[PDB]
Amino acid sequence: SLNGKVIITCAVTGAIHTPSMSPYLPVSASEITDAAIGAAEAGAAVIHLHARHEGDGSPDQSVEAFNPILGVIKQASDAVLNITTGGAPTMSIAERIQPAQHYRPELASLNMGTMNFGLFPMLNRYESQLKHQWERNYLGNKDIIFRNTFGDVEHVMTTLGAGGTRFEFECYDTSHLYNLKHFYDRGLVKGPLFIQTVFGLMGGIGAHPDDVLHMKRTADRLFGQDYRWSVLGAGRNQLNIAAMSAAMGGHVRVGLEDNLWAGKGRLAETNAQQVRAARQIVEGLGLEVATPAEARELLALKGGDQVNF
Amino acid sequence: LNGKVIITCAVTGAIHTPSMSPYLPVSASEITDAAIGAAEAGAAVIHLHARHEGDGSPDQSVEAFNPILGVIKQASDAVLNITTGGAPTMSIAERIQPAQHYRPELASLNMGTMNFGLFPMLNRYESQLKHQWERNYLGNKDIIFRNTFGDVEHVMTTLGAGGTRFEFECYDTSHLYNLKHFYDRGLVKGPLFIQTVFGLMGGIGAHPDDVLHMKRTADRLFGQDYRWSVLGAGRNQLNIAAMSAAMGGHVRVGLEDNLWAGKGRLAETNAQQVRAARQIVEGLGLEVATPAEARELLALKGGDQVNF
Amino acid sequence: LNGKVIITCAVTGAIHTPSMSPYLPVSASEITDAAIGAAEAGAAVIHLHARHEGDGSPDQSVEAFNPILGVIKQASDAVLNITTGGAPTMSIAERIQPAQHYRPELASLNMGTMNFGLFPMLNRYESQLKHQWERNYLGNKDIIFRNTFGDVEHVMTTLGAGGTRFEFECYDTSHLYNLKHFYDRGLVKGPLFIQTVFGLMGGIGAHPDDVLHMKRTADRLFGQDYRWSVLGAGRNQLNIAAMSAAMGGHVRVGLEDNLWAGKGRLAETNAQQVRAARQIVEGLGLEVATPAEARELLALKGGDQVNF
Amino acid sequence: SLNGKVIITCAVTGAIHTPSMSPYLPVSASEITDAAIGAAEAGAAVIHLHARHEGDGSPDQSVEAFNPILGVIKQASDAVLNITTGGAPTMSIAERIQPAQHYRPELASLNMGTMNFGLFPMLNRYESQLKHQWERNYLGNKDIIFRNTFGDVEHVMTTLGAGGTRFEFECYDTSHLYNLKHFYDRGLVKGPLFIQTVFGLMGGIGAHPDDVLHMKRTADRLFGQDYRWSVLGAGRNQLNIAAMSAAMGGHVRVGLEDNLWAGKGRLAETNAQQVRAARQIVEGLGLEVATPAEARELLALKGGDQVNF
Ligand SMILES: CC(=O)SCCNC(=O)CCNC(=O)[C@H](O)C(C)(C)COP(=O)(O)OP(=O)(O)OC[C@H]1O[C@@H](n2cnc3c(N)ncnc32)[C@H](O)[C@@H]1OP(=O)(O)O
Ligand SMILES: CC(=O)SCCNC(=O)CCNC(=O)[C@H](O)C(C)(C)COP(=O)(O)OP(=O)(O)OC[C@H]1O[C@@H](n2cnc3c(N)ncnc32)[C@H](O)[C@@H]1OP(=O)(O)O
Ligand SMILES: CC(=O)SCCNC(=O)CCNC(=O)[C@H](O)C(C)(C)COP(=O)(O)OP(=O)(O)OC[C@H]1O[C@@H](n2cnc3c(N)ncnc32)[C@H](O)[C@@H]1OP(=O)(O)O
Ligand SMILES: CC(=O)SCCNC(=O)CCNC(=O)[C@H](O)C(C)(C)COP(=O)(O)OP(=O)(O)OC[C@H]1O[C@@H](n2cnc3c(N)ncnc32)[C@H](O)[C@@H]1OP(=O)(O)O
Ligand SMILES: [Zn+2]
Ligand SMILES: [Zn+2]
Ligand SMILES: [Zn+2]
Ligand SMILES: [Zn+2]
Repeated sequence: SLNGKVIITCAVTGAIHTPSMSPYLPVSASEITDAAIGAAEAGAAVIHLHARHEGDGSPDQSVEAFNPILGVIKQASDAVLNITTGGAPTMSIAERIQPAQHYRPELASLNMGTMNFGLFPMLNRYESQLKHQWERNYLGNKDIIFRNTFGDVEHVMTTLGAGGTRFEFECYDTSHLYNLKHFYDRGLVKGPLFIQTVFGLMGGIGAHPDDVLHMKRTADRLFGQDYRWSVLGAGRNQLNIAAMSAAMGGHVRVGLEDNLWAGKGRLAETNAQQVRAARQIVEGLGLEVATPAEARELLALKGGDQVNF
Repeated sequence: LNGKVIITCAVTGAIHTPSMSPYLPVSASEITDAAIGAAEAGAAVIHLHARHEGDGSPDQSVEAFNPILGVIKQASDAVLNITTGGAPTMSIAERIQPAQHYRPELASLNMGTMNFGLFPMLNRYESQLKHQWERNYLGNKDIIFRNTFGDVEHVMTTLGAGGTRFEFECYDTSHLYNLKHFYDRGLVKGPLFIQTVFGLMGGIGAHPDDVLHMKRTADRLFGQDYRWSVLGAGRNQLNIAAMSAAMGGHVRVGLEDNLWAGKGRLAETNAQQVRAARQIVEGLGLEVATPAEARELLALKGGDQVNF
Repeated sequence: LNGKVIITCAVTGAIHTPSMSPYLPVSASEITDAAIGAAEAGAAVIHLHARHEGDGSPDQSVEAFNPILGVIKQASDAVLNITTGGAPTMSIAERIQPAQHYRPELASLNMGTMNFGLFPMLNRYESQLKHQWERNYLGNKDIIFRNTFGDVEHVMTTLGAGGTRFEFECYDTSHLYNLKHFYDRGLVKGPLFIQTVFGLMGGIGAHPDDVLHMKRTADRLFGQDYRWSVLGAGRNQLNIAAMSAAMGGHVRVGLEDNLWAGKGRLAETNAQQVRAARQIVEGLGLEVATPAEARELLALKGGDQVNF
Repeated sequence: SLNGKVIITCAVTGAIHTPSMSPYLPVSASEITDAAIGAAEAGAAVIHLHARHEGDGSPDQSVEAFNPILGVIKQASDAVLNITTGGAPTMSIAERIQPAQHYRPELASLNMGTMNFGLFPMLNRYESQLKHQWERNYLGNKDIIFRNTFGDVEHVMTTLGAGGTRFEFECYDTSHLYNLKHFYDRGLVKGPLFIQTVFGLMGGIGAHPDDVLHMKRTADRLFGQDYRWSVLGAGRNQLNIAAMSAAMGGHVRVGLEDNLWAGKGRLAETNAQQVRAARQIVEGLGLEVATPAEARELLALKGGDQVNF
């Protein structure tokens, strides 16, 4: 019965885009919860969550920052809440791990390799618009290392896994799939693996169709039937890559964390706006958007009532 | 024109038979109704076969298109694309006669000789076949769709003289290489309307790797001098259409290629499949090409410079 | 057997003609000398055609192999692989007669109907063609190598009854899918000796992406139940052989497939191409398969259980 | 005339393998120079060089460590000398850059992205054989980050480029090709680009034929005709991947830096042994091994007489 069900994840704000880039980027806790609830009611079964300082909008990966967010969304929606362990790519593991460790979510992101994270491409378009000094230092930083060593990843699996949390394994290139294979063969994570292949980041693999098929092909060969595929296309590749995945039996992620645009010369005003576009592609293919309960079964999650919020 | 997707609708064809679906257009008026509805739903190109109204069998004669082409033209400015293949069991200088006489903007052109397999189609439909010609057709394990190098060279010369440009039908890698041979000799000038056909028994399959392989090969052989369209047979129709739309290509739908809408549900109109492809195209943030935009992308002569 | 590479040598074939090279074996004794030298250089399988000694044209009769098979068998324990294709312009129940009568361990089996293009070969050789049949053959733009689904099913049944296993000749993706159809019906049992042929006009090209595409497709359709061999036409012979050897596959060489040794240099013997492939195989740290190791990898009946 | 010429690089010792793994790993300066000269006389046009402490064989990336190596090889051979800027993957950029900066070689390696570097797979086979404590700490370290940020890479290009040195761009995955494309489009390096795609490392892309074709395909699309392709296959993939490259118009790297084995149950005794095997594949294909002078033309190098040793 779960055949032909597509899971839409909506990543509502993230840590990469900054407030000066768009007035529609959710910053406050109430903006983030409204964006999440609106996206779930449009058909997002999973909400991927970051938090921000309400003062200047900078990334906030503290336990307290999620307190006015998680419980509010849960009361209003049964969507699966996916808490970031990535935060801002400049953060340490000790900092990034605390929210998921405390709240024991059904799902948490797990980044699978250390990589350069380049943001200066966003300086070409946005430098003159930046209003906060932290935005200038952040996007100008040519030395960002998004740290996820083999020791880090093993520690996160062990720590968060004890609380029943399952992972969205974020894979930005082929090597991250091989890294995941290493832990999968050691039995440190069990199937079905929720593998998200991320396309178009500076420091990661590109967004060419060859890149998509290569990651899909590699995942197929390394993990067979024991994984569920999701994709993330950055910027204007968002909907193109979501459609490829939906057409190939995979799942999709949209959201203002990854793309600020709704069309040509047009910024996206809400996260739900992007969920509806993906949903239109899903239903045009003759498929159906998965409910949260259907996502929990496809991904083997512990249930929205087994969390600490 | 950068974000415009041409939807071609093939309304009846010659592979499916009337016993397979009551919605398959057969009579001339059913074909014209199907074509006009598909155009109004957003199909810029209509791909056309004719059939004998008696038993529904393929009819590739000149007169068969007479009550079809003019009727559609009067009601729509869609590009009319006349088959030169017909049923895969037919000859050449005769197969090109409809397009030769009517001088359409577009004609299909199959790029290689291949086996055509339909006897698995017999597995499910054998019970409900009404006409004897359907049983012989589908049970035939010796169908050869003939398109020799000499045949293809003849079509390009003969039909090119009428101002007709071609939709190059490519069912496997060899057909792209066959097209590269003629392209290099200058027998066809760009932009090439290359249609890669997936899922037929006797052709390449419909796996996503098959799609990317044909795309990569076309990119390497023809660069920027071609326009890519896809045809996904049967249940692969919309999946492969979505891949193409997402990769900068164009899409073909229609009851010639797929009789099914969902699970155990037959498609009732061609327009219904056009609407689905259109929903995908627009969900992607793209727009469906008008007939006028298709004519520019494909370098066609105009819907008023034909012989009908 | 894990690091053993089967070298097949195709000593003369039916595509090249005698005016193209004085080293192309024609007479029966030239073919047997070529086969024995290739086996002694390390070729475990010898792939065989016969020719008329009068003008060098293909000869696919039963008697044509009589002074060939027994001579080779007496001098070598190589696996003898008899063509069922002959010249691409030939019929079926007759084409299978040599293999039907002699009941070899191996027979070739072409898996699809395709165009065969040789008129570009005419570009360079037209000046030096001695026999009229060479000019008509190479200039023919209408060659159709016929292998319908019904034809192939007939060969599998008829020749399978003699204990003969097949080398499935696959010239494009569709031929692997065609083979998958018969494999699923149980008409051929593994391990399948699948030979992917690259570089022919009418088939897939010889680009590295073409090689990987055929390999990927075969892996997905047949898994571990097949043995992969490659044939790179002309100048691609050793490049594609090296890719296969490096990827766990097997290699085919021979003057049937390539007349050239280097730049403007004709290959003088089949053994010479076998030695080259062997140098590559051993440079990789692998070993060339003996005939006895080939028989185990391919599940053959034995060189003494034949009718010659 | 340079058509059909294959460049063989021989990497004689490296920094990854350790002395306890094989008694044939060159350690002393005289062992390294003998290995280099023997490999060049077998047909290696380029020698890729690391140095080691003669005491315990640990990696030595000091300027002084190359002093008894470079001049000795140059006097005995006209091979192109390729000095590592990678050193041991635990080293900083300030340390790793000094040899190439001082000696101004024709060629230096340039690693194109930050990555995990996993060596514990080598602990499964070798742990009981290790004789030095530094070997145990090194191979057991699950937290190795091979640092090559965008800022680092730009700095190395600028610094070493002023001395006429050209680069072997070491690419361990698709993202490193995209990283190189970024600098190539900014004009910070000029063609022909010597791009080496590295296969089989833990933390990098694997050694499956699909991985090889993917990297080749991506390089083709991003750089067209303006690059020269070399490959490195780790361990027992060394000769397989060298053959694929040679068959596809690329160049090859062998050496005990990457593979300790000559066959089944047989350690390789010399670097030249591996050069001869690759040469046998090259000549079996009907191609020819490039001379040093031919390598200098294919790679646009400044000449062996324009170095500071
Ligand atoms: C650790 C973690 O949490 S990792 C999370 C993963 N997310 C990320 O890292 C962020 C991903 N996204 C990004 O990095 C940024 O959005 C970027 C850098 C890709 C944005 O790049 P930009 O060049 O500014 O934007 P992009 O090219 O994607 O889209 C804007 C352009 O596309 C156009 N566009 C957008 N949608 C459409 C459409 N549907 N049709 C036509 N044009 C469109 C816009 O009009 C604009 O055109 P312009 O360049 O002429 O003005
Ligand atoms: C030279 C020339 O003339 S070329 C013309 C180009 N076109 C052609 O040649 C014809 C192309 N089409 C065909 O050949 C035929 O449609 C075929 C052979 C592909 C049909 O194959 P079949 O096996 O009969 O059907 P197929 O499996 O593709 O689709 C029907 C099945 O899929 C299911 N299905 C199809 N779409 C959906 C959907 N969106 N959701 C759920 N189920 C679906 C149906 O319910 C049915 O289920 P079943 O397999 O359990 O019966
Ligand atoms: C069903 C059946 O019967 S199937 C049997 C399977 N085999 C076949 O069908 C036949 C396969 N072979 C052929 O068709 C022919 O050999 C052909 C058509 C490929 C030959 O093509 P041609 O264009 O004549 O030759 P090709 O370019 O491949 O090789 C000769 C050229 O390459 C050069 N060349 C070949 N190898 C080398 C080398 N190692 N080094 C340098 N140059 C070389 C030659 O010097 C010559 O140079 P040129 O192109 O400037 O003249
Ligand atoms: C920063 C820089 O400088 S980066 C430089 C790049 N270099 C590197 O990073 C190092 C690359 N290499 C390595 O990492 C290591 O050599 C490793 C981890 C790959 C070695 O892995 P291992 O499993 O120990 O060895 P590997 O599997 O490659 O080869 C050994 C096995 O292959 C077998 N083998 C080797 N060659 C052959 C052959 N030709 N035929 C058959 N078997 C063979 C051996 O007999 C052995 O078999 P066994 O496992 O049954 O004992
Ligand atoms: Zn995130
Ligand atoms: Zn048609
Ligand atoms: Zn043959
Ligand atoms: Zn090195």
